[PDB]
Amino acid sequence: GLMQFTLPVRLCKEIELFHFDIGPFENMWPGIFVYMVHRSCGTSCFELEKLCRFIMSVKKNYRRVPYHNWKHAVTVAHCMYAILQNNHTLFTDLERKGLLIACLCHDLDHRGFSNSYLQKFDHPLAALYSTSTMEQHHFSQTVSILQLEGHNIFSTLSSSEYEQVLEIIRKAIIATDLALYFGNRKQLEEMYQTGSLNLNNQSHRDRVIGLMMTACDLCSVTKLWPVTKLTANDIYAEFWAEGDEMKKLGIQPIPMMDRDKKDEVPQGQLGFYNAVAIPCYTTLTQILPPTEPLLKACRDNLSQWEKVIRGEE
Ligand SMILES: O=c1ccn(-c2ccncc2)nc1-c1ccnn1-c1cccc(Br)c1
Ligand SMILES: [Mg+2]
Ligand SMILES: [Zn+2]
Repeated sequence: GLMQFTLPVRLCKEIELFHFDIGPFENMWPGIFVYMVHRSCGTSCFELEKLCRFIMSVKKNYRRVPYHNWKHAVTVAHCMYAILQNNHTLFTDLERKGLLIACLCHDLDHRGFSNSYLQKFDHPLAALYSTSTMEQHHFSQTVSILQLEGHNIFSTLSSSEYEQVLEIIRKAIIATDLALYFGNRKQLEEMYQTGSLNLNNQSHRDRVIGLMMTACDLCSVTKLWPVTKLTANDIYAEFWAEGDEMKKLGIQPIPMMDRDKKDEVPQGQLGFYNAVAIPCYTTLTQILPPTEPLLKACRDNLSQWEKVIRGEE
C-alpha cells in the first residue's frame, strides 16, 4: 500500500498534460499506467500484484502491428487519465476504475484490419459479431483475461458493482467503433444545444463516456506536430496493408487504403480532421470545458496539414 510509483521529473510533470507522448522505452509503459491508476483512482483501487499480472497479460494479447499495438493502448489510457484528472468531481469511483482499464483493453488482439475487411474476407469473427465486429472481440478478450487465475483486479467489488464496471467497460469499448461515433456526437450536440443534457441520466452519461472514448482513441491528432506526423506513418502503414489485402480479394480499396495514392494523404487528413476529429473535440469541450487543450492541439495539427498541402512543408 505504501509503495508509490514515481516517474523522473520531466515525465512526472508532462504526464499531466494532454499532449504527453509515452516515449520509446516499452519497459516504462506498465509503470506509467500504474502511476496513472494510482493518481486517477487511488493506491487502494487495485491489488498491485493482480494489476501488474493483468497489465502484462493485456500487453501479451496486443500484436506486433504498426499502429494498433501496446503503445496505442497505453497512449489512449493516458488521454483518458488527463480527461479524468481535469474533471476530478464529475466521475464516479466505478467509472475511474473501469475507464482506464477499458482504454488499455479497447483494441486487444487487433490484427490491423477494419470491420469492413473482416466482412469482405468472410472472417469467422464477422459471423460471430455482425456489427462492431472487432470491438465485440476486444471486449470478449478483456473478459477472458479478467477470468485468468490471479487476474481479477475487480475481485473486491460486490456482484452488482462488478456487473456495473464490466457494463461501463463493454459500452466504452463498443463506443470505439467509429461507425457509432457520428450518431453519438449528433445526439450529444442536440442535447447540449437544447439544454436537455443531464449527467444524472445514465443513458446521457453513457453517451458522454462514448465521446470521451472516441476522443482518447483519436488522441494521436492532439499531440505536438512531430508526434502526430510520425504516428500518421504507422496509421497509413496499416491502411495500405489492408488495401493490399482488398486487392488480393479482387476489390479496389478506397483511396485512403491504396499505397499507389499516397499523394492524396494530406487532403484525406484534412477530411478526417474536419469530418471526425474537430467535431469530436468541439462537442467534448462543450460538455467538459477543461478538455479544451485537445481541441486547440487538434486545430494546430489541422493547420500543419494545410501547410503540407500548400507545399510549405
Ligand atoms: O488519420 C486517420 C485517417 C483516417 N482514419 C479513419 C477513417 C475512416 N475510418 C476509420 C479511421 N482515422 C485516422 C486516425 C487518426 C487517429 N486515429 N485514427 C484511426 C485510425 C484507424 C482506426 C481508428 Br478507430 C482511428
Ligand atoms: Mg478499435
Ligand atoms: Zn484504438
